[PDB]
Amino acid sequence: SVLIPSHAQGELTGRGHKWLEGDSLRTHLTRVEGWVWKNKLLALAMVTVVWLTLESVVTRVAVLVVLLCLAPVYA
Amino acid sequence: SVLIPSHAQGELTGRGHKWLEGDSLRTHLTRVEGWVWKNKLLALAMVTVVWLTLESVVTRVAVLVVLLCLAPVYA
Amino acid sequence: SVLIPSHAQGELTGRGHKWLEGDSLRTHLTRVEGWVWKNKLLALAMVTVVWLTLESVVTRVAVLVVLLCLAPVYA
Amino acid sequence: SRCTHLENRDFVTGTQGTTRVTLVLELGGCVTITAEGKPSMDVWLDAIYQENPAKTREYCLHAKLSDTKVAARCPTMGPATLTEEHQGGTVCKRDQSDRGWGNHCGLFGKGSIVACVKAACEAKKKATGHVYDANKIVYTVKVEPHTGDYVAANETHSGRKTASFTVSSEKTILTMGEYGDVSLLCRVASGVDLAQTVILELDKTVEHLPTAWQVHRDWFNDLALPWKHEGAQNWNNAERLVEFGAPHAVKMDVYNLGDQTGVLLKALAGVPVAHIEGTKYHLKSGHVTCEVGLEKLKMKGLTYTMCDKTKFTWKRAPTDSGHDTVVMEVTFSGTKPCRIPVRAVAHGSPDVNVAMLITPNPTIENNGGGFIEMQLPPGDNIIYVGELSHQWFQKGSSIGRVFQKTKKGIERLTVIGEHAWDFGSAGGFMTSIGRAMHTVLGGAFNTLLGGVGFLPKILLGVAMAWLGLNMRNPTLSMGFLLSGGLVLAMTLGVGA
Amino acid sequence: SRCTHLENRDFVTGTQGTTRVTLVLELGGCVTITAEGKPSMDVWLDAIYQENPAKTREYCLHAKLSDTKVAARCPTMGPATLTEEHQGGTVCKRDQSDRGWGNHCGLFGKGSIVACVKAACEAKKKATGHVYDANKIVYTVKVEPHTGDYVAANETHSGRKTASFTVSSEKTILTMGEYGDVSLLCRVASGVDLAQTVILELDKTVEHLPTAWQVHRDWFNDLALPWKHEGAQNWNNAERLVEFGAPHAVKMDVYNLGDQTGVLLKALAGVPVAHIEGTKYHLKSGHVTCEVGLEKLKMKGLTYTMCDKTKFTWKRAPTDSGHDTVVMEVTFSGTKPCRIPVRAVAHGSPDVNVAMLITPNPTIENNGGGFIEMQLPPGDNIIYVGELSHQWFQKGSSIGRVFQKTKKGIERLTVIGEHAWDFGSAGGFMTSIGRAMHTVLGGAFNTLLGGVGFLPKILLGVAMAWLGLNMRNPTLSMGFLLSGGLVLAMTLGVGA
Amino acid sequence: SRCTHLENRDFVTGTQGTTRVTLVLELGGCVTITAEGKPSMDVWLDAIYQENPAKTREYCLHAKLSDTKVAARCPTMGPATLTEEHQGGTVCKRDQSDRGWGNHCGLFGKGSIVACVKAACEAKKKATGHVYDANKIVYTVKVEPHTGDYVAANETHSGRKTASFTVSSEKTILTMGEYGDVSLLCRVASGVDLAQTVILELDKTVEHLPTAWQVHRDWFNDLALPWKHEGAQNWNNAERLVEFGAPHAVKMDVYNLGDQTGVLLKALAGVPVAHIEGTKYHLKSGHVTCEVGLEKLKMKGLTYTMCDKTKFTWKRAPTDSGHDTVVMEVTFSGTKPCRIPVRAVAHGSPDVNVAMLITPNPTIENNGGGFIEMQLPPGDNIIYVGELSHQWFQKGSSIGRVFQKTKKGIERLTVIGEHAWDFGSAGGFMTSIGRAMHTVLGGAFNTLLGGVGFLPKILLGVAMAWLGLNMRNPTLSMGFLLSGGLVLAMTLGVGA
Repeated sequence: SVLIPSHAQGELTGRGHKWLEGDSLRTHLTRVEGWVWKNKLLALAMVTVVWLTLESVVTRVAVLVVLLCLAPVYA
Repeated sequence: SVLIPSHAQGELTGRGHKWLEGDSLRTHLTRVEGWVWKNKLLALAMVTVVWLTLESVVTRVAVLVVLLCLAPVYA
Repeated sequence: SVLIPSHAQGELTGRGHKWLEGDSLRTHLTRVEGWVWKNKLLALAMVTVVWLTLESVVTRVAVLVVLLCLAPVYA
Repeated sequence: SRCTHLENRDFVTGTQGTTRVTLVLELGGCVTITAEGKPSMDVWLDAIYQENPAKTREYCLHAKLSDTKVAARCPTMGPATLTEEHQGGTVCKRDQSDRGWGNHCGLFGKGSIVACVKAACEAKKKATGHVYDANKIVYTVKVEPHTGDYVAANETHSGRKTASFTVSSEKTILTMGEYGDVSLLCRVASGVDLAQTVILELDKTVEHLPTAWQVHRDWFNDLALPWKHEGAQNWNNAERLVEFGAPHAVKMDVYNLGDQTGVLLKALAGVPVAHIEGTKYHLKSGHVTCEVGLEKLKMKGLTYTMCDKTKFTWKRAPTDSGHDTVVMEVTFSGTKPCRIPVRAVAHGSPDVNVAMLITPNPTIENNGGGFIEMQLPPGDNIIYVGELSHQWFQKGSSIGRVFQKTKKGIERLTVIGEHAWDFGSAGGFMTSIGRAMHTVLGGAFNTLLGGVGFLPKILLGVAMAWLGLNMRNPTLSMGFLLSGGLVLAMTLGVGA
Repeated sequence: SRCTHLENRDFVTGTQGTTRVTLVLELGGCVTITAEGKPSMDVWLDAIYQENPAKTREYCLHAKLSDTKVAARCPTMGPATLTEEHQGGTVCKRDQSDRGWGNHCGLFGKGSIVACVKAACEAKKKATGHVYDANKIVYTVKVEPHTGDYVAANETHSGRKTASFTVSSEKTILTMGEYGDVSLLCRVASGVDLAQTVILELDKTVEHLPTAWQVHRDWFNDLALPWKHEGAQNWNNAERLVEFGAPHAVKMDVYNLGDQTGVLLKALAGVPVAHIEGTKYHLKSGHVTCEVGLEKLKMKGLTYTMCDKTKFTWKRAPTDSGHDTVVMEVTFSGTKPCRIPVRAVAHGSPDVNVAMLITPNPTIENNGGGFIEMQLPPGDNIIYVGELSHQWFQKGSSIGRVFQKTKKGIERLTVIGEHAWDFGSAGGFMTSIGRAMHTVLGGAFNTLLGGVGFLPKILLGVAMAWLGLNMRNPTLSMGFLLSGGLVLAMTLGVGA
Repeated sequence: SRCTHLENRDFVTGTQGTTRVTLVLELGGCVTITAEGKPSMDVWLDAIYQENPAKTREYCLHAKLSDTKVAARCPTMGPATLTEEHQGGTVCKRDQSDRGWGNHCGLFGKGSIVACVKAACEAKKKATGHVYDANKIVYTVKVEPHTGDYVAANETHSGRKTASFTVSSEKTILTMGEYGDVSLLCRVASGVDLAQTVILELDKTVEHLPTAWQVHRDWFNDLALPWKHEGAQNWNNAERLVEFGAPHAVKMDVYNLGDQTGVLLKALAGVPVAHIEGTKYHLKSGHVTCEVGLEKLKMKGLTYTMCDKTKFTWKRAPTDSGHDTVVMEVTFSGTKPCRIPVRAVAHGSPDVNVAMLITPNPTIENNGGGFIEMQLPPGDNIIYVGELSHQWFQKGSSIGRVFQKTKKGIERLTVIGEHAWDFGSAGGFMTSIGRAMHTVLGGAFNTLLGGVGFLPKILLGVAMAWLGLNMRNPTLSMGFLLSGGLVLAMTLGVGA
């Protein structure tokens, strides 16, 4: 029933202890670097459909960074 | 007492217990990552000079795909 | 299994007793010559095929030295 | 049936009227042979051995050094000399030291110095090669009938009979009890190539090492250690475990290169193990080709009454063997010697018994019986033993069975080589072209590349294919493409 | 004159206005100062040591194994576990035995097996690292004044003086009797790098090995072996000397990979040797930048009478030193305290003295004297000591001497690197250009190719230059020919 | 008539020559069989259960921590080490604290600290998984005859018979009293996949939760919590519920992540319930396939005389069942036993009886009877029981009936999968195509996309349609549009 969304990195006491240090940037980069070695074959399908369907290296690179940043948000 | 060669992987009959396992490409390709990830550093960029030297995509990919299994194998 | 890669040879200041002279040209040149004396049929095939196939003396010399120096190394 | 104990089981069958079957038997394998109206039979190779095979080279793993001496001479006094330079079992080096008034010479310059040390082996530190004699090798083939009864790995089945084979004794007849007689012919030629194979012994006493290794002869001839033949008191090449310090004035140091500077670990990785048992030197990876005659075999109890259908109970309810077969055991009570009325049926037409019995004509005898093995079609079946009935679901499909039999087939080729074609209940003309192509291409690949490592065989194959694409001549291009692709495929042939 | 005993000697010239000189003293070397109007001095670095350095890791080279145990559980009956699996000082493997009715299971399938064994090092088979403390290291420098007296490499010169330098020590003075005082400064921060250097000890009592080796820290910190720190009872790395055989149904065998001493000593090929002497750990390769001051020095005996020219007789006649100098010893029969009339003449021109003496103002004294050393021009010369004469042919040429100093410069610059520019009686503006350019251009090579092996450095340098012959612009072709040539030039000197 | 108590009911039909019907029976479903001239039956699956299924893993939901200890070392004094690192039931971490003069260290730098704590589960805070054994599951099927008497839900009917099915059963025969015998066969394999289900138990004593849940096996193996199997005292992966504070000089906090019960109960949202009752472990979802044979069933009361048409009165007036049938009950005062003269008619002709009775040949017994169920066509009608007459208006239409019978078929197809094609009394060619298409196309979707989340499946289907519109090749374009539609239809058919 009850749902409790954990809040953003807004309040930041600069020199005191955190609780569990869920610092999202380095944590999500670590999650992405885990996902691309555990689920390694699926990246070939994602890069090839982008490489085939988008008409420039600029638009290919622009989606691939976003797609790989999104990849571990789903299963 | 140096340069005892590693025993050849062929011509000896199987189907009973061996002493250890190794030296096929399935194993050997994994050994050199422990040099590349810590010592190679700036020289990891040499993929660019090989790519800019050779004539075409199919030849650049073919030379890089074979180099990766032999070029760092100095010991 | 235990692996102990050889110490880098030039890194330490000299002018006293070293334990042995390093592998240098000595171990490499005798390792390469000894392989040509054993795999005679393949070594003769490799040099004659390369000489009959590649389109310049300089690219032949490059490929011959590369194929010789990387053949015996897996021990 | 000993055949149920191993993962590496095999099955081959004699067709209507076929009296003979040809087998290849292997130390880690077991074959159930079945033929119409003959008792099912299991055959395997239990040992390959010789007693006290001939010693070849002994090699030294750890040098002992003792009684070192040195002599040196002032500049222009000529070369220094020792008695020990002429003896056996000494290692020596002759070298020049810088000299002057500070070290009691009359002139400054280069003198001459010679240093010596005795060489021996530490008490148990020898690597010994032993080699087989074809005239004295013993193979050992064993046979077991399907007696309808069960035994563990650690139980003595009374139905097992044994036959030794050696070059003077190729054929034997075994009496299988009430099941009749079976005839074995073993060629002791073919099999393990005893010209290429050396048995390597280090020290039998060590608590945590295998007693021997099955090493190749061309490798064993090249070990860069000190070495000798048996009975000699002095070591050839003893300088291969001694190094000499740079000379200073009138002194020169001698050094070992150390304990176990030799064969164990990373050199022998991937070599098959071997075993030494008193006088016997066994291989533990190897084969023989053997012909079995099925003429003189009888089936027990075709004259018996069938069981009274109500009087069974299960002792072991149906389970899956792992070999695509079902195994079960029944208890009975009543009149003792009897046939068991076994059958199984699908959800199609009910009159059709679909069970292929692997135990032919199953029985209960006075002392024991009532184990059955059977094979069924895929999907949903009911199994019957009188009034006992039990539902069963069979895994896989008619296509899945074939892919498994194909993988077993390819694996026997990759292990055995050209002799793999002799495994079968037939020897028809197509086996001759099969062996002819395997003899030529196997001999060619062995001749050119037999000592080459896995990675450089792949590099050569990639070079052949890429040169084949770059060649301007189409005949040479195509030959390099075909040979390069074959070299890659047969290099990668280490499994399936 | 101790600096004549070594194969390695150097000369620094102090022209008037030179009150102080800067040296890079090295182990295995000696320097002589020849100052205009002041006695010549021998100066050298004699030891670098610490009493009881701090232990770092201990490794074990040969495993002892005992009390092996195994436990297994039937398919679906849950995973196996055993009490030793959570203790310290044990190695364990968890694996899947194949099981079935033949092996006393109820079902056919993969079970669970666990195997255990204890581990220890055999009593003498350790490798111990030790590390230096910059606040407790001792550097020892020695000086010996040219007394004109010669004593061998195995006896004690009375006028030899010692200075022992630590981080505590300031500029220190040595009083040399009638020659005055020498004032001396040693810079402990300007020598060996104690952060990167480790001393490796195996067993000291092994009669035919050196007592310690010197190794780089970022090699010693990542060997693949069992490791520990002092006084702990148990070994602390996931075991690399123990290995587990393929599982049977209810058993699994443990293997010991044996003594690694031979593969360690092979991997140490190329490292400097060190020495251990009771509680003292000595480096046997190393240097310190050191500064020596001369304003307090006097020539002894400048007021003394001349000798009777007629009363000299040879005690050891002129001979060549190997350093391009002539050495001799004379005896005198007159009243002893006096100045020796040494001179030398180019043959046919007695007007000009060509004796460049290394011993300034030679004398005889009541207790000893009469050693002389000089440098003469090539060709025919006469040497005089009063009315004694001898005829000397000096080997060599003016070009050969300039070549010899050139070679000796490149040797020190190759061995010692950036600090080699600080060696001399001068510090003029060009030395700042040299040390700056060496720091930048040598630092680029050390940054980009640090730790790359000798063979692959050559292959990469040759490849970069060879591809440089055919690049798509002449600027790149030139830049990769120049940088490829620099890589080979650094590598083929000592940059391995 | 138990089928009237339930919200789900299916009707099955057949001619005299049919003899056998194939059904899929479901928990919470119910079937009424209405073959020509046979007494009608209700059939349902009442329970699927085992007594005492075997435990798989236990998991801990609330870590209890006790007896924490900590140890620390100065910079350069090596690692900190403590006894509790080498025990069962402890969890530990090591880190580098900052040190200096202010916390009693000689050097300023990173030291070493280790922190240890004991770990256990609070008294009732486990999750236990249980798994079924296909050899021990009991399926209970019940049968009830349409006896023409009404017994409510929550009271007992004398005519009900129970068949218990386990893997050791064929056809069983139930004597349905005077209505003769029904023959019934259950396929105990297939439908429910017992290898993929875990019955999950938290605590049976908690008043306000279900006793168990029907979780999927691939999910239950991936729970990131501490775990063990039965009878072991230690917990594996205890570091999942302890997390450690940043280190101080000589202390380091241990924090407990608390009771996880609420996070698990949220993660289980959308998983079916299961029930535990003493030793029994029931599923409350599942199905079985049965073949039911009608041949031995007897019509009761065909020999009896008619009732007096005048002597009836209503007890329950005609009322809508909600299953497209009319339900009624009558009371009678004449001679017994006898047959009830029941008929129904439409205003278009007084002669044609339009009652399709569900209760066949309804009677009054000496101590029961008098209930009738019937189906009437759409429109306006009169129901007669002798001289009793009652008007009726039947809701819906012939097209409305075709819709509701089609709609209920799609519910079987989505809830039951390929077993939906087995439900019926007679064959027809399109059922062979429908099963092939379903098992192929549904097998492909489950192979390629099966476990993927609902919104990701929609996004992939919409992306496939976008590729179908945007990619230039017309064959690939149409294939992406067709396959994207199929992916979206099957995705939307399961929801979130």
